[PDB]
Amino acid sequence: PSDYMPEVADDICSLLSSGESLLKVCKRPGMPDKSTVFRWLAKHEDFRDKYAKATEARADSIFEEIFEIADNAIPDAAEVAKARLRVDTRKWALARMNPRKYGDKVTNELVGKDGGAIQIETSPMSTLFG
Amino acid sequence: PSDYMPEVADDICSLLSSGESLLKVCKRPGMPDKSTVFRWLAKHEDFRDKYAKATEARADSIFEEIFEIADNAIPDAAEVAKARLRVDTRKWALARMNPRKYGDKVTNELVGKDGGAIQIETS
Amino acid sequence: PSDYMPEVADDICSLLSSGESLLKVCKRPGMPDKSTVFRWLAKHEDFRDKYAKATEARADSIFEEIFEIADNAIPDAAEVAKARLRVDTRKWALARMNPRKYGDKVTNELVGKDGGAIQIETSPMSTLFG
Amino acid sequence: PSDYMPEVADDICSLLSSGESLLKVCKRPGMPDKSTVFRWLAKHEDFRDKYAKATEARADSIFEEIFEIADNAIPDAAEVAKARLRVDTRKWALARMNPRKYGDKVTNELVGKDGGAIQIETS
Amino acid sequence: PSDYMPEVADDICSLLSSGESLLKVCKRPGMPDKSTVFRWLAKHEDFRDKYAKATEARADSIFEEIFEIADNAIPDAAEVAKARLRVDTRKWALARMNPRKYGDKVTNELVGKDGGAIQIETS
Amino acid sequence: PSDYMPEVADDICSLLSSGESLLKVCKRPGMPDKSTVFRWLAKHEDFRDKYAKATEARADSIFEEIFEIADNAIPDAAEVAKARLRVDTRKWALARMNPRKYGDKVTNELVGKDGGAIQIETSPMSTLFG
Amino acid sequence: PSDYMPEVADDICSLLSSGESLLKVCKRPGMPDKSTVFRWLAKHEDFRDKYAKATEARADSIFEEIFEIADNAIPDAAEVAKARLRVDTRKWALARMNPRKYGDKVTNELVGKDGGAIQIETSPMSTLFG
Amino acid sequence: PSDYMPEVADDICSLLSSGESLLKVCKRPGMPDKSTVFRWLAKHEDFRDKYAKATEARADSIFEEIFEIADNAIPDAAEVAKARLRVDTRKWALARMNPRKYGDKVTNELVGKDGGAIQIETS
Repeated sequence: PSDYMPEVADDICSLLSSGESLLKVCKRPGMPDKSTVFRWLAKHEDFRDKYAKATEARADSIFEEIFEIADNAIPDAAEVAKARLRVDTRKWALARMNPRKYGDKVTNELVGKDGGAIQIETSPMSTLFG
Repeated sequence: PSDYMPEVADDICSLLSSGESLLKVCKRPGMPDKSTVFRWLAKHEDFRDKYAKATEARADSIFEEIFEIADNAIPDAAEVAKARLRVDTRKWALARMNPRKYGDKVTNELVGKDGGAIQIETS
Repeated sequence: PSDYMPEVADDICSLLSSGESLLKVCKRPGMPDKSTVFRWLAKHEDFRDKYAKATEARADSIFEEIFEIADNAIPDAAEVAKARLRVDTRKWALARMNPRKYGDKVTNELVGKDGGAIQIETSPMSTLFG
Repeated sequence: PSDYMPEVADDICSLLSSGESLLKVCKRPGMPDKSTVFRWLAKHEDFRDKYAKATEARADSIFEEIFEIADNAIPDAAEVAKARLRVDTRKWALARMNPRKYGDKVTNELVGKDGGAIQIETS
Repeated sequence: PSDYMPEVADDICSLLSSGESLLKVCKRPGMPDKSTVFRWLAKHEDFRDKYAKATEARADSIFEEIFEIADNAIPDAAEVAKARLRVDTRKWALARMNPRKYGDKVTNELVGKDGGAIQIETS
Repeated sequence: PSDYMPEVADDICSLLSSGESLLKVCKRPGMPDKSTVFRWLAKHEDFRDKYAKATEARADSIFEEIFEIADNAIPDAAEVAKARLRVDTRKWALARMNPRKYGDKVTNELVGKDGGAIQIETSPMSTLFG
Repeated sequence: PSDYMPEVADDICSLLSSGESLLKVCKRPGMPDKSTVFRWLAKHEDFRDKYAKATEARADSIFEEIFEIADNAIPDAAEVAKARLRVDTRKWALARMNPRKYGDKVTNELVGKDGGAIQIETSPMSTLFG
Repeated sequence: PSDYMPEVADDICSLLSSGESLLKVCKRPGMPDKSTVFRWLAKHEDFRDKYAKATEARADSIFEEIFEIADNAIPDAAEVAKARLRVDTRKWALARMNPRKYGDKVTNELVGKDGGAIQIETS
């Protein structure tokens, strides 16, 4: 399939929403190849918007998936290393798929010199940086 | 079972709050599947909330679980590596389940050049 | 035990204070299971407050414990890896139990361009971000 | 082929936007070599642009590729290490190809001493 | 021995200030156990202080200890891994025992877009 | 060659631009040694300026090179470790060669206490830090 | 030796200045033990001041030492791991000995939303945080 | 040779600027030892300067050296580990020899809650 086909695009969105990766989806019977999918995305805002929703759902599905990949790893050196790579890749991807939900979380307690107030001295510009 | 139904959603929340994973909960007869639970959440704001609170409850259980996974790890190379992966995955997840509680904690002492005041020039 | 029992809750607080993990405590003769303990916490502020104090004490006990886990590790590859995992888990947990005491500590010396003053240029909003 | 030529540059961009690496593109008959493509970019601002957009398109393809590299890794120690290197190199590159999209994501809750207000003294 | 007693607390502090760990100190006859020492600290502010200063003193001893652990490590794989764990645990602990002295040290050169001034818009 | 030779310097710039490292370039027939090259750089602004342009081009060439080093690694423990070291060294170097393009990229969502506004309390100086 | 002995303290400062660790110094013929040295430091400002200068010199000596430890490592798995531990320990220590010189160095290019200006909205306090 | 002497100090600087390490320089006949060179630096501000510039020059040589250490590493496990240590030690050192040039480089896009403006309340 090369021409944009909304029915097919909708199926792609459903499968992605469940956590399946695009390349895996594109290997299913009668699916377009990845390049085609990206071309459809480029030219059809309806698909782009639905794909965005699917990406968010995909992230939530994968968030559950990572526990399973770790917990069920075969206790063999190489298989555990592979499970780790699969989990690490998903962790990294999740933060990009939904930064607000899955990005890193830090609380910074900001203090100044010797645990007192933060000391700031303001001065006139001393060079032309404007 | 795909039609949104309170009570069932109230049941899921209770199951989660008691430490049970969403995966396992949805494997129970009569339970909506994973994708259905999400769809619900998305189209229902009252569920999004009650589920978020169960999520924090669940995180409190997982926090205690990591101690057990580490301490009871089988002292064989691959099993220790697996235990480490299980713990690392949980640590990462906890921060996302309750960021205020389980996020990273840093105290930054902010000083200026040579330990003097922070020097700022403004235009 | 399912109904809230203050005597039992007090014992839990004492054991936790000494550094024992909740799951370990809950395996002792006649203790409630972890789920039960969390339910008690949810519904009884007296217990929640005492549990909070115990958590702080638990953290101080574990802070001493980590040196022992490292120092006494059996010099065998897998046992050292296990000791490391046990220590790493405690280090991570301690920062969450008492962030002010056990969180990371950084001193940031803040300087500007070429080691001079920090250069700031303020402008009127150029878009509606209010 | 060293003289700057649009259309050819438009072709390169299309090839990139479809997932193909610059290396491979330049290995095609009639294609300028790597160094020539750059020289072009430098001395032509309209090309710098159209190529940057193809670069973002390419990054979107690579993003999906990392899932496959990880999931289909051969379960042998060296092959898993190689897969990890291929994935790590792509993750690092993606952040540079489209920083807004693939850069690191952090939420910093900024508080002051003991969780109170941030205390500042100014001269 | 559970009742708070100065002099004994003054003794503990001295023992700590000389490099001895709290664990070892409490293993001495007549010494309160670990939990008792804490309880004291909590309900006595004058002890919390004198103990904090001994803690900084102890950290200064541990700082020198890490050099020895590393340099004298037995050149066998597991023993080196153990030495590394002992050193890493001490490095982490030192930062918490005296944050001003043993915390991480970073100098951040703060600049704006393209190395120009930091651009701020305010409402 | 010890005396500054613009023809030779130009060749150095071309080779570097293509991604070759300076030490490798300096091992080619009739090239100056690295020390000589650095001396030329110190004393000739024409060369320094051209070398700066070459460094930027060198970085773009290496950015393509790293995929190849990873993808073509021999699946043998030591060779993969070597490929990793070669890639890691290039990644680190690229950020120094062109910081704006190849430095780390982070988006920081800045919030305050409990996810509300960032709370700032300003006070008069309480010590002489001016 | 238990009583403070300036001659001995001066020697300690010289040896430390050259890069030797305190515990190693204290194992030399006729040197005080580490505990004694720390007690002397606590009670004698003259020694404390000279020790501070020695610490700075010690750091500069170690900074040269780390290249040698790495470069001369025996190419055996365990010996290389030991060399790494020795170097890593020194790197960490150097930043504490002289934070200004040996601390981490970062240049942060600060930009705002979409690479434009940093957008700040100021509001009246909405809670009593003063 | 312990008495401060210009010309000799000018020679050291030249030796350093040409890539030679201080260790090696001081191993040359007639050269002051390591400790003497420092003492000089401390009690002479004009030397501190000329030496700092040689240090930056030296760093530029080491920068190129890391490429060679990595690329020419012997493909045996321990030798690759050693090469990695040699490279890592140099990377760390470079940042301290010339922080402006070889320090870490980060671009931080600073935004507020939900990607809106950064919200600040002041007292």
